[PDB]
Amino acid sequence: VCSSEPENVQADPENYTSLLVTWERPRVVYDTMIEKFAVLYQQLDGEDQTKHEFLTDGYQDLGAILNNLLPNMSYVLQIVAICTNGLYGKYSDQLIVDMPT
Amino acid sequence: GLLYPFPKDCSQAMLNGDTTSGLYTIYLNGDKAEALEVFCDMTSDGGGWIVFLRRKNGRENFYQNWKAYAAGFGDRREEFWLGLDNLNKITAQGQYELRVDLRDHGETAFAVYDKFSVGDAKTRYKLKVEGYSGTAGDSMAYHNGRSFSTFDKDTDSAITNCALSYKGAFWYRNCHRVNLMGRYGDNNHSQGVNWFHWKGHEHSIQFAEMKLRPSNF
Ligand SMILES: [Ca+2]
Repeated sequence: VCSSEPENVQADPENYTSLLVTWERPRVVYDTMIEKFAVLYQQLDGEDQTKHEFLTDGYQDLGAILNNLLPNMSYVLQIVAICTNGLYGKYSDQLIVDMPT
Repeated sequence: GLLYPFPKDCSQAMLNGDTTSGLYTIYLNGDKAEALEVFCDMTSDGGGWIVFLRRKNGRENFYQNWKAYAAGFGDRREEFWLGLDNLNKITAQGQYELRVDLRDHGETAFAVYDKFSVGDAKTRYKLKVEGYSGTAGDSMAYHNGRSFSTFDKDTDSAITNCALSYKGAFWYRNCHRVNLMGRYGDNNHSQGVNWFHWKGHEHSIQFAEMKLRPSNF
């Protein structure tokens, strides 16, 4: 439903505790239109398994900055489109990012 | 050239009796030392418009840097951009309204905004635009209050670089409902000559002009 997956997800630490993630628009949208994207991330090998969700403002700014991340910790993230009827599209492939110490 | 010997816009030029569209010399603040050759549209809704953007065939490059958009570029009888410094000086000499004329595959539409001004370089040419009427849909209200952005001077509200991503220059926010300096003929999402409330983000418009004249002319 909604759309195919966001493509070519990339992520680089910006500062000591932040991460800049970018992606490309899904190639296929099924019926409803894409309204925004969700950036879903969690610690990979840490004890705090809290699942975080950052929602973008609109559908054109294909990037997000995640703040308050821990140095010396790896994170896994996925991007997904959200359509005007609230349905989620296909999730991007997982991307593993390591924050430096 | 008798009522206004040094007409400060195309509306004063038209009052002098110049009723055919084409190139005319205006004089900012009525000053003979500040001459500027502009294209006047003398027919749209009575006429008297300074044209400051024209797209019609994709021959001119609009992916240009900050200095080019400040100074202007192109042949004013063809595709061109008048320049942000000029736009500031014109919109500061009085109260001006904006008109956008759009044409695509035999269909036409227009938008008029009762108030239009561009700030000076120190505001990074901040846009003020309000008071919509017309048939194209109110797509410029989204851009009200934004500074100008080029690929080499990102001032937009986006995490990314709108001008770099969407192959143009504009008063981008995050990113646009209007992209009339986008890439000609590019129907890829948000990359073309877009007016969202008329043709959306996946249809590049064949012809577009932005123009200005005094409010209540
Ligand atoms: Ca930006």
